[PDB]
Amino acid sequence: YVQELGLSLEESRDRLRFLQLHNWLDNRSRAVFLELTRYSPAVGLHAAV
Amino acid sequence: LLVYMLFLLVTLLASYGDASCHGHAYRLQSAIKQELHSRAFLAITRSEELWPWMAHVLLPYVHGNQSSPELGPPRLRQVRLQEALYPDPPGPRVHTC
Amino acid sequence: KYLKSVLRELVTYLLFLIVLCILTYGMMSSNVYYYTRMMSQLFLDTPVSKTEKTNFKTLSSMEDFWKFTEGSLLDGLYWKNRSFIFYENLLLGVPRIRQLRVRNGSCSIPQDLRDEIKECYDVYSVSSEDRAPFGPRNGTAWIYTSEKDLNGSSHWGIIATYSGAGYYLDLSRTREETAAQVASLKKNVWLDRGTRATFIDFSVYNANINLFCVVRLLVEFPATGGVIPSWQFQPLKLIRYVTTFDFFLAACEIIFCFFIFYYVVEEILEIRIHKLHYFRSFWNCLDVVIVVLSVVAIGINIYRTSNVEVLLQFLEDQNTFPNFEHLAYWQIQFNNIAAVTVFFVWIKLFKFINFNRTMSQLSTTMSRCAKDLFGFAIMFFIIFLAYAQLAYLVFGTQVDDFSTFQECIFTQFRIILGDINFAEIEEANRVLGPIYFTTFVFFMFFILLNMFLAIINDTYSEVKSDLAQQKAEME
Amino acid sequence: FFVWIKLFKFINFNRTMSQLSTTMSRCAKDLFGFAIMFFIIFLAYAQLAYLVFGTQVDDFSTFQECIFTQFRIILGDINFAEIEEANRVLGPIYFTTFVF
Amino acid sequence: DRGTRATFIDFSVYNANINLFCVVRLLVEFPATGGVIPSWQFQPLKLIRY
Amino acid sequence: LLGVPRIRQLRVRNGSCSIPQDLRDEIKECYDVYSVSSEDRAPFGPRNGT
Amino acid sequence: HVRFVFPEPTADVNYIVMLTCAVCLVTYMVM
Ligand SMILES: *[C@@H]1O[C@H](CO)[C@@H](O)[C@H](O)[C@H]1NC(C)=O
Ligand SMILES: *[C@@H]1O[C@H](CO)[C@@H](O)[C@H](O)[C@H]1NC(C)=O
Ligand SMILES: *[C@@H]1O[C@H](CO)[C@@H](O)[C@H](O)[C@H]1NC(C)=O
Ligand SMILES: *[C@@H]1O[C@H](CO)[C@@H](O)[C@H](O)[C@H]1NC(C)=O
Ligand SMILES: *[C@@H]1O[C@H](CO)[C@@H](O)[C@H](O)[C@H]1NC(C)=O
Repeated sequence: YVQELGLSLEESRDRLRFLQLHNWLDNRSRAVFLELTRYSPAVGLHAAV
Repeated sequence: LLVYMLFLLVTLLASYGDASCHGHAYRLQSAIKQELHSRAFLAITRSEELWPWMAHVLLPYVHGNQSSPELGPPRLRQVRLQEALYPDPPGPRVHTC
Repeated sequence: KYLKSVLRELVTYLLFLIVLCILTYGMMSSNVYYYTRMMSQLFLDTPVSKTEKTNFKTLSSMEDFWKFTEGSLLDGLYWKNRSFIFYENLLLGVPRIRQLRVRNGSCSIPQDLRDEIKECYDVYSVSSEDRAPFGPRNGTAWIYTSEKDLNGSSHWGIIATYSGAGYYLDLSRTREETAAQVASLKKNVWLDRGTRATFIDFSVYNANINLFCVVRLLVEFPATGGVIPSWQFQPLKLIRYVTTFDFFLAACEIIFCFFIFYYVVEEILEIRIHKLHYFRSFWNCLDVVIVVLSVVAIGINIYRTSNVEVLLQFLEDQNTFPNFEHLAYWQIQFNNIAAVTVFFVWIKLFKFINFNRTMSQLSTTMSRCAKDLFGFAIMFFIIFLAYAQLAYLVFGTQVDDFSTFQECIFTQFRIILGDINFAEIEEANRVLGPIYFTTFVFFMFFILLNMFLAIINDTYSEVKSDLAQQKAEME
Repeated sequence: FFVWIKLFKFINFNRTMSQLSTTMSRCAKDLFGFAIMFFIIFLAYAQLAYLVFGTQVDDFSTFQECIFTQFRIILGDINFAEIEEANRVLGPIYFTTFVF
Repeated sequence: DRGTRATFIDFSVYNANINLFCVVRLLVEFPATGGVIPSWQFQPLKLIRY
Repeated sequence: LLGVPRIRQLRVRNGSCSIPQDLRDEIKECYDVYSVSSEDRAPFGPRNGT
Repeated sequence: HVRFVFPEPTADVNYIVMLTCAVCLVTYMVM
């Protein structure tokens, strides 16, 4: 189950509080899997964080 | 001798063909790890406490003015079913949980 | 007569040895170590503020460099006129801070996602460094100054080799104005995303022992983000002839020059006379190295001490910035050359210890197994480099012990001593780390490292045996 | 200590006890002869380290400290994190050639 | 002042339970290049015998 | 605690070394490293007692 | 005359060029 969690941080706080308050991460809770990606044009390398 | 020397040249070009981008990768990954404070996260135990970490260091990193290109928005996942029935506390398993 | 000559070339070598030992005794004292240590502890170990715990050695971001500059740095430069750093060390002149930065739009972001990435700044290079006035173009901190007009030179830091130009600023003689200048620099942003290096330079005297000390601090901002700090403290000495001991040292230097001239004359006579394949033994190719290195050291010493115009120019007007970096660089080079020369001169002593049979057999054994050890070392080091390259390509991205080829070689030497323990190669790769460590230990402790001992033991036994056989039969 | 060492005068009177004593007695001259060369090379390396690392490493601050550090390197007790950063060239060379 | 080069502190204790003196000396050295180097020496002497 | 503790000091005299002529108008006083030949003996301060 | 110039534009050292000329010499020596 995916969550966007992006789009203009002043909006991301709303998503964070909605995930906190409306009973999302509890009572089964086997994974969360934070994941993003980096790109550095100076040397030309990506990164799979 | 000639066959082996051609094979060796092909192997060398296959392995060290772009070795100039091998010193940048180490510095890049180290910088990424130190920006994300990769010492508090590895000490996170379950106390409903990943949220302050997410709101303190992640979001400013993602949406900062002088931030990364980030190649798109991040994401969270979830796999699960039938919560554990409070596994036995005393004498916990080392890693075979 | 083979006795009037061996004793003749032994007393000259001995006198050379006393002269060299005397010459190298006075260039290393016990004041220098504590002199360096006190300054190092003052500037590198002090935390940036009374509430933080990070110091210059553990900087992590561009916002900690600004804390250090207006912080632990100004606390350790201006001590309550003038500024005696430990009530003894005079801060002579004015500290200077310089910045090297690259111009915007130097790289090439790709066409598709150009909508998001607005600019890029390339890694440092002389072809891609900025030379335009940025920000409030007001003084010398916002105007490019060429290397020639700044009397600078290259540095060869960690990431790259930086030039001697950039945007510089001279601080003040008292803390009250230096703090204001630093705050003014910080307000009108001076360290933007385009900066690549930052240098801080100054010097001290400490008149109690006639010994200067130049200090340089470097912070490098790589294009991939992060901060790399480095430091250098060098105890120069530029006013030598003050004490009778210094006159004695000068006489010793002159006499050393005389021995070197005599040795080069002797070498040319021995090369001209009675053979032209002189370069076939080992004790003949060691004299040439010694005379060449001594000539290089003499040339460096003459060239370095003949241009002290910077000291005189500073002593004329003492509100400038004392430029003592070239002298420090040449002192380091001279120290390296002198150390190597002394080591080889001491090695040369084996040429004379053959005074009885028990030493002759040992020399014969050592010179008879060199052919086999050289043959086996080729195989051993081919396997060594084969392991090192594999470790570099696999673990070299995320360990920091295999981050470079040199680091791989040194780590593999340290494994032999039983000094490296597997704690990082596991977390790097929980499957290939154990395999690499186990296989390396097995094939370079149980098999390949004991084949040196077999060769050496067998050679010693055979040499002793046939020498005794020849002695018994002939005599 | 010397009085305790003097027990070998009397304990070496049976077979398999006089073989070891004879082995020590018939190779003492060779051991001294080779110790001379070993210590010449040891002192040469110690003086090189004193000249190069003599003001920065705190283990080579004095000549005696250099000798004791070089004895401890054999046991496998080094830092090498300060030796390398004290001198990037001629620092690794010393360590590698000494070990070899 | 700046001219000081060393400073000593000395004393002694007895501990009559086990008859054994103890002499204590503390040294502080001020090198010519600024700084402080401390040193100590505790020696359990024994004088009254028999 | 037997008796009373004693605190002692050693100091070198001002002008025990030679400042180079170049900056002699810059630095006023110098104190050498410790040596018996360069040890102060004159009274200093409020020369009351020992 | 504009044709032949000394570029020295970038310090990015290229390993393809030196690794090809470093094998054709070892091959020659051994052969
Ligand atoms: C950098 O240059 C690009 C053009 O390549 C420009 O769009 C951008 O605004 C510049 N950034 C500055 C001046 O901060
Ligand atoms: C520029 O310099 C002037 C005087 O030299 C000073 O008054 C001013 O504050 C400086 N900074 C500016 C104009 O941003
Ligand atoms: C460089 O040349 C001399 C130093 O000997 C000095 O007169 C001049 O001012 C120096 N330049 C700068 C910018 O300090
Ligand atoms: C030390 O002696 C010099 C003269 O040699 C004198 O000028 C200076 O004032 C003296 N300093 C003190 C603290 O007495
Ligand atoms: C010196 O004079 C007497 C002893 O001679 C003493 O009581 C007094 O306090 C001293 N003066 C000072 C310390 O200024």
